[PDB]
Amino acid sequence: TVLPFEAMPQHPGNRWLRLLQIWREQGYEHLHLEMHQTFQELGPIFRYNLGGPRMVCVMLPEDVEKLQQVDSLHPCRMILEPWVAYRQHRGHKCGVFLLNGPEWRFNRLRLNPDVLSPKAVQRFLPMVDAVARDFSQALKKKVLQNARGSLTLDVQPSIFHYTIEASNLALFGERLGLVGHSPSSASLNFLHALEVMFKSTVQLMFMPRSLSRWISPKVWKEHFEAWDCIFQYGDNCIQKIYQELAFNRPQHYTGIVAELLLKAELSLEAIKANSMELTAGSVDTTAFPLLMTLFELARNPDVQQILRQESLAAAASISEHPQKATTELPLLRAALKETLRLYPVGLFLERVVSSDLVLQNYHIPAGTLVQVFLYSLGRNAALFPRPERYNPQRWLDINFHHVPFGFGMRQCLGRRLAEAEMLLLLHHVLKHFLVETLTQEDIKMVYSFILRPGTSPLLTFRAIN
Amino acid sequence: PRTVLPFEAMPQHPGNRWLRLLQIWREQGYEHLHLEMHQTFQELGPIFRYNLGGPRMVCVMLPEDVEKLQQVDSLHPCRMILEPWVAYRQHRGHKCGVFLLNGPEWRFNRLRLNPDVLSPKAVQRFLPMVDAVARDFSQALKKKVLQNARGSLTLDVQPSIFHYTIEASNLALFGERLGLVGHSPSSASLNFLHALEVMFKSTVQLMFMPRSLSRWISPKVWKEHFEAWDCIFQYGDNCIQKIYQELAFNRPQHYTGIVAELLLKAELSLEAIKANSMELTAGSVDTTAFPLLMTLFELARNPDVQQILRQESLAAAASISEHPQKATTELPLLRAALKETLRLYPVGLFLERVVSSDLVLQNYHIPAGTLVQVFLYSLGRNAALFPRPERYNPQRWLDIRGSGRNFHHVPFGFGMRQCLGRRLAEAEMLLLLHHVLKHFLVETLTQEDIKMVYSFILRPGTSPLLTFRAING
Amino acid sequence: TVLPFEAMPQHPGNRWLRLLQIWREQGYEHLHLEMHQTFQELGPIFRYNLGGPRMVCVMLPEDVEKLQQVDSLHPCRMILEPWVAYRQHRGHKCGVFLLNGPEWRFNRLRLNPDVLSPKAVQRFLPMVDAVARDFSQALKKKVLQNARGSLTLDVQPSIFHYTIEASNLALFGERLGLVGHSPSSASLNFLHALEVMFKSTVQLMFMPRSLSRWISPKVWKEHFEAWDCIFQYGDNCIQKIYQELAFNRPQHYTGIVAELLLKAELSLEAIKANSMELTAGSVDTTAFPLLMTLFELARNPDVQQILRQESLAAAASISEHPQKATTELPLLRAALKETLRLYPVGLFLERVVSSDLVLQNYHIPAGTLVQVFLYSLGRNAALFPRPERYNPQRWLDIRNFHHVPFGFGMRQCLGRRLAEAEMLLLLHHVLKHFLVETLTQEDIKMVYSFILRPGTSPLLTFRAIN
Ligand code: HEC
Ligand code: HEC
Ligand code: HEC
Ligand SMILES: C[C@@H](NS(C)(=O)=O)c1cncc(N2C(=O)c3ccc(Cl)cc3C2(C)C)c1
Ligand SMILES: C[C@@H](NS(C)(=O)=O)c1cncc(N2C(=O)c3ccc(Cl)cc3C2(C)C)c1
Ligand SMILES: C[C@@H](NS(C)(=O)=O)c1cncc(N2C(=O)c3ccc(Cl)cc3C2(C)C)c1
Repeated sequence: TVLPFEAMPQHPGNRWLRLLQIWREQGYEHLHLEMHQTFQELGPIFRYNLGGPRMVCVMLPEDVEKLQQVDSLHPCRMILEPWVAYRQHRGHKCGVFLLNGPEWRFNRLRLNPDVLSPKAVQRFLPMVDAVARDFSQALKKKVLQNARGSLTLDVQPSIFHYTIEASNLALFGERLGLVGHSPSSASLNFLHALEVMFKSTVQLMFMPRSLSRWISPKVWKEHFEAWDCIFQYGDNCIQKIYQELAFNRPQHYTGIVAELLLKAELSLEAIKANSMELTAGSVDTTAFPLLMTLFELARNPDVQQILRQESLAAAASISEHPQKATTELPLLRAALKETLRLYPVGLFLERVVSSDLVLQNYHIPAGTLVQVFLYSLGRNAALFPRPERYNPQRWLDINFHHVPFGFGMRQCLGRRLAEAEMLLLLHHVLKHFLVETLTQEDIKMVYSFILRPGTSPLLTFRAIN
Repeated sequence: PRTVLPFEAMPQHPGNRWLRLLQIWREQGYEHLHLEMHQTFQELGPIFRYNLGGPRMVCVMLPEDVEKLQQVDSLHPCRMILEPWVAYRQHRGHKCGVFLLNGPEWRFNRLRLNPDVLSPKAVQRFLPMVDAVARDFSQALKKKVLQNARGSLTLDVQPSIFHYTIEASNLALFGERLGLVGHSPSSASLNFLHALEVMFKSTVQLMFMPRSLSRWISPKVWKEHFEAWDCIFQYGDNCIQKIYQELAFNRPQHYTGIVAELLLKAELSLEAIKANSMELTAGSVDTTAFPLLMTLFELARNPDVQQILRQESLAAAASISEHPQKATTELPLLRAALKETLRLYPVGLFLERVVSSDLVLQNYHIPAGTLVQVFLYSLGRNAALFPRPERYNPQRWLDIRGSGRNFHHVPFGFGMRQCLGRRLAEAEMLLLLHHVLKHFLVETLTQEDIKMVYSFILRPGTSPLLTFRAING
Repeated sequence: TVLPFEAMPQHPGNRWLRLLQIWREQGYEHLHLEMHQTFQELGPIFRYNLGGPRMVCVMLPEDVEKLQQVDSLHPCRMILEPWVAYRQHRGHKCGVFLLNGPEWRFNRLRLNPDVLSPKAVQRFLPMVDAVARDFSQALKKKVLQNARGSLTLDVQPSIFHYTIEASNLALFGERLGLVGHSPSSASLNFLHALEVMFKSTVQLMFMPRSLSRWISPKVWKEHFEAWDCIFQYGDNCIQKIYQELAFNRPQHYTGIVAELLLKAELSLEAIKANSMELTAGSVDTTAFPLLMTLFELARNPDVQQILRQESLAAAASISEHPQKATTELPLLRAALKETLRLYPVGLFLERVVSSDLVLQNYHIPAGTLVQVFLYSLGRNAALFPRPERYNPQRWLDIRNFHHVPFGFGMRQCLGRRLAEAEMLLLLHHVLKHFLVETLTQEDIKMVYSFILRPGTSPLLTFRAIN
């Protein structure tokens, strides 16, 4: 017999002590570890006391399957009040992430063919590969200047300028000149603006506008000033492509955003909104799991040689046809699944369930907030034997086990672009370099809206030839 | 004939010197000056007198009045003493350049400068150098353009155009490649450009009131002005110290710039060469730079005109490639397009002359010693002088040869005191545009008129987003 | 008959007025000229009143000779209290410069074979030559873009980025990409940190910690903040090479520091300490005599053509084998001896005498601090006929302790042969392609900021020869 909602284990804490500790610490850096500990202590399902609303936390793929069933025509997410507040203030339309209901479905169906569809990936994958090549060849040049034919560095800046370049070329069809050169003032300010926006989000996110208004008004300024820079960067991108297309409609493929603009299925204000989400949403999301793959490969050399052997065999066919990298690199794809399992940028999946459902034999009423904690999900030994072990082979021996890009209609729009940028950088890196590190210690993870590593390790890149 | 009316019979400007300075104190500038004077001409006629509470000041806007002004232009045409600029030079112990000199000292400097800066023989010598930089500008742009999928680059051209005018001028004056065209701007270049911007801003603030007033009303502006000049002179002295040392050890056979010829001739003192060299180094940046941009804008706005100029530049492309000095003669339309850009958008704004002997302008008696200002903005926008004045049409300057319109094109002034860098500016402007027209299509969605700002120079308020589409690719 | 210590003429000034003038001026820029004037007024030997300790000042090679014989198995220098204070505070070991006694000798003997030995010079010389070439070819490129086929500039920044690049490649075997490109934020901050550290040394150097701690505490902060930047730069260099070697021990030569790490004769903390002294101690030291040689050559065109003729004849053999530059450039080597004679970056040699000695017929007791002022020594009209005249040929006649800019004995400069290599090769490659010229014929004023550096940098023209 199905147990009532109230029968479920309750989180020991409270929404006020959480609020005050956030005001204090100016963040919630250990949210992932807090929830992971709660799951260890209470079970794979528990309810958070919001003093009225219903909030459930899950960590099982069987529970994600049940959630997808309830999804409905319009899967609902929680309204991200601080973000929506900026758009309302400056008079901008919302992108597909911040949209809900029919307006969301209208935007999404017009976006999927150009951003996510396999036909679209066939078109922008050769562009991504071009930037991926330029990354390794720039590195190789620097590596060969040193006597020991290797360069030791913090790869993070390079990886970020790669994700900026690769995304810009995929969206707008413009080479920014970031890969292989000194970072732009515009790029650094953009990267900093995102970092601040994400930090301030957490600060304003866990309390109503009515409270945060007077408790933290300085944070609201910080947040909006940060968005002002993100939008300044984004609008510059759109103003360029909109003028270029206005005078000449090209024959060939010149990016995702060009497609959207040419089709004119969405309004300019809708294209502007979604273009913003894609320009800013492609930077930190792709670059952090890439840094974590490079680290884990430098940590697990045995895995690195297996992936290198694969990348060297398939090297020739990928050189002739880049779009073959998706199919001819099954282990490298599996390594990325493993990086996202242990290090999810998207700590939790979120749905304000549209109808009643039953999770772990507990009644979950309609309107209930359901959060799928990916950190805990990926770290349960029952479903991932030896979960601490970085093993891509586990994804080849074996269904909702791999949900880092979400699920259903609402699943990550930039999923296939991110995978493409990640696969191709790594394929080109494995082909020429050996990634090595003395930092064998686990990198601590920090919650700043995105689950980012706290520290960047020193990585050696030894030239194979 | 009809009775010549006295000076006092002339319409008087409604405002006053005191309120004007109070406004400039408040606003920290006179950005609307051109529009203020243009409105005054609409309301009072083509001649009016400004009350300076003692001195005689007349304002004109007709070419017929410019003709009468040159008649009075003596052996030594003299202008108003630019007190703030002069003040810096006497404080730091520098000689004055032509622009700041008057009388015999001016004529002595001017006659020794004209053969190497302005003469056609000098233009034949520095033109191939300018063309070399003009080529490098387009080829650097083409490289950037071809990296993008749509084979076009959309940008604010202003920074590029400024680094072109700095590079082109430096190569023409000192025979040195600064490496600005096609590369990241220098800290020196950016600080120099900023220093000029500040100097021009502070000029407007101090030049509308006596030293007796500005010393207490705005002493902070005097500091701001001199600190700005300190940077301009630091840049300028570096240029001259280099060429002076280079020539001291080896006198070259070939042409290596304007300033090299002045130094080799030694007709002027080192302090006179230093003074004039400064005026030419700083005076060649913002001047050539703003009309060149307004041309790019107007062409992006007038595609019909652009294709006519491109067709011309493509036909003459081969002969200009063989001999760059042919660009002056073989590009008559592109030359007239520049006349049209300066007609609408004069970087000058006005021409001063503190008249040497009595004259009559618009049937009014203009006594000796009267300051006369020719407002070029108003002159160029006059519908009776230029039919459909808002229309950008280079063809209006072509079959006017022996039609009396000799005084309609006066953006570089007139007479002996006419702009010294006239022919260098025209060369930098023609050649950049010829090389740009040959490879790119200039396009813009910004069809709305750019507002002009008065900050000593008449500069655009905003810089538009311009697309440069590769014609070939 | 030998004269007592007290019989020696005494410096007119005092410990306290010195201290206060350094407090007021925030430096002792004129020290060299002060001591040089004192020698002119008092003789070639005088004593400084420290109000207890014995301090003697000398300027004759005969006195250096006598100092060498008193040099024990462990020659002593004065403990540089501010520097030692940083290492003690942050828990770092001391390098061979800051060490004394047996600990010094232990470090020294394990350093000499890889840093100073001729066998080591044969290994790092081709690396230095590679950077020296890149310097001239980068210059040539810029020179040829100008109409008069010459570039006029302040060479100082370029020369500094050369010493940084050349030293880094020699020590760690890493190309920093400084030569021929825009200076790094890291390099500029490093150069600035050194400048500050040296300035703040002079300020804290002439008074005890007991006093400097309250009379100038702000200076102690700026000194340590400066060292923090120097150590941040240095530690990155080490952390890179230590990780690189941990995964693969190379077959070929990949720098000085690599050979020390591979030998493991010294502890990692000892290698770190000495590696820091070599990384920071090779920037300013090589740069200033290099910049001064360029200056003296532009004002001595006659000398320049002699050195150029030599460098052009030997050009081919040096191209085939760079290590031949040491032997096949005797005049260029002699020009460097002349640059250091008039422009000693050292300024004064120092020894805390281990046993009694007699200098200039005066009794010098054990424990007495003896300072050899190289500026005055090199400007002595009686041993250097027409001392103000720049003449490399005076080092070739030979009739001997006249050339002591790298010190003397076991304690003689560890980076002597690396500095000479960087200096010779830059100049050889510059002489081969350019003519150095200047209108600045007037002597550059020298400044004392721990190192003897030129106060002003002159404008130097580099005319392409063909
Ligand atoms: C890092 C490379 C390095 C370079 C380059 C360098 N030095 Fe040194 N130098 C040292 C070190 C280390 C010592 C300390 C040796 C000791 O006390 O055992 C030293 C010590 C000295 C001493 C003290 C010697 C004594 O007998 O007391 C003098 C003098 C000296 N250097 C002069 C120079 C001069 C002059 C130059 C360049 C023209 C130079 N050094 C360049 C590393 C360097
Ligand atoms: C191209 C930009 C872009 C990139 C790159 C990107 N995302 Fe997304 N992502 C989005 C957008 C837009 C949405 C919102 C999808 C929606 O609301 O329909 C989204 C949503 C998501 C969601 C939530 C969807 C759901 O079912 O709730 C997850 C999880 C996610 N992304 C994970 C990732 C991960 C993991 C990466 C990188 C490894 C990543 N994203 C890279 C654009 C991007
Ligand atoms: C090479 C430097 C230089 C450049 C470039 C330059 N000028 Fe000049 N200009 C001068 C100098 C010098 C004078 C002063 C000549 C004199 O009055 O003796 C001057 C004077 C003038 C005068 C005053 C003439 C009079 O009769 O009162 C005008 C108008 C003028 N310039 C317009 C321009 C315009 C328009 C441009 C380009 C768009 C320009 N100048 C570019 C150097 C320059
Ligand atoms: C890490 C994960 N978080 S989560 C769990 O909430 O989906 C995530 C996944 N995909 C995309 C993102 N985006 C960003 O980075 C970003 C920046 C600026 C804007 Cl305007 C929009 C975005 C989005 C939300 C699209 C974020
Ligand atoms: C403003 C415009 N018209 S006007 C009629 O007012 O001179 C103009 C036209 N031609 C040349 C210039 N110069 C400058 O820009 C400049 C900068 C610094 C100095 Cl030291 C000297 C100058 C000059 C006056 C040469 C200015
Ligand atoms: C100029 C001369 N002065 S002297 C004669 O008093 O030693 C000298 C000669 N050789 C080397 C140096 N060094 C430096 O420059 C330096 C910088 C930073 C550090 Cl951590 C260590 C050093 C040393 C002392 C090695 C200084």
